[PDB]
Amino acid sequence: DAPFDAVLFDLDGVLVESEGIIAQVWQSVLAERGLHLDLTEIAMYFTGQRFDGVLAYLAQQHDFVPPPDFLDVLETRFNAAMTGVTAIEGAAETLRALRAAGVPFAIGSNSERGRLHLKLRVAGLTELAGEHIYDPSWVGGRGKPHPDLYTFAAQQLGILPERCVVIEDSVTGGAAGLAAGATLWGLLVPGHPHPDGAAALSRLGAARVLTSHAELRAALAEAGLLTPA
Ligand SMILES: [Cl-]
Ligand SMILES: [Cl-]
Ligand SMILES: [Cl-]
Ligand SMILES: [Mg+2]
Repeated sequence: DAPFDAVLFDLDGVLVESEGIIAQVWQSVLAERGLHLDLTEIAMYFTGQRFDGVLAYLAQQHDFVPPPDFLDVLETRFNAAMTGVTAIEGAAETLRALRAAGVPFAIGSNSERGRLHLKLRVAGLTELAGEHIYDPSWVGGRGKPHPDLYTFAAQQLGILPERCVVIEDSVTGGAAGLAAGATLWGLLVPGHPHPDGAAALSRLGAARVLTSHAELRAALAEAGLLTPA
């Protein structure tokens, strides 16, 4: 009984750390303008939100309306900041282990193509991540939670999606993996923000919810993909 042929990876929160970096930018730019919010609130409510929706949040929850230069200063600083994206601990080790064992894998991300590649570059993961790196431009813009990216990535590997395991840290991405017919394993490495938590991923239908790359590697071995410690 060997359930999987291949692994499909999310990028943000799973292979690279960028949402923590984004949260810190929000935090410092607001702080400079009077408002001091904690990193957990900013990650929870600012990330992946449209600028006008962040403004609405600030006005409703914090009675706060930012100065005229808010939009210009955040863009400067979100720019300067993408260069500091870093590899999730143990991510390179997982990619290295899968390459050594000849297990096919792909990356699916909603990031614009150049930003996807920039993040793998700055995180030192380009060579490990390989050829199968897919953003929504490959599927006509139909990104997660649509299953399209993962269906396509499986197809590019020549593996049936039902025989893939998807490694994700959000409902948006986990949903895309389940809707493609894959098995979902949530990965929530602590000390980095994720858009959703363990209970939401399990209720969504994650078969398990892992908390480190070391844990992931053990699970992949139980599943017959890697060699057990
Ligand atoms: Cl790493
Ligand atoms: Cl994504
Ligand atoms: Cl991503
Ligand atoms: Mg993610």
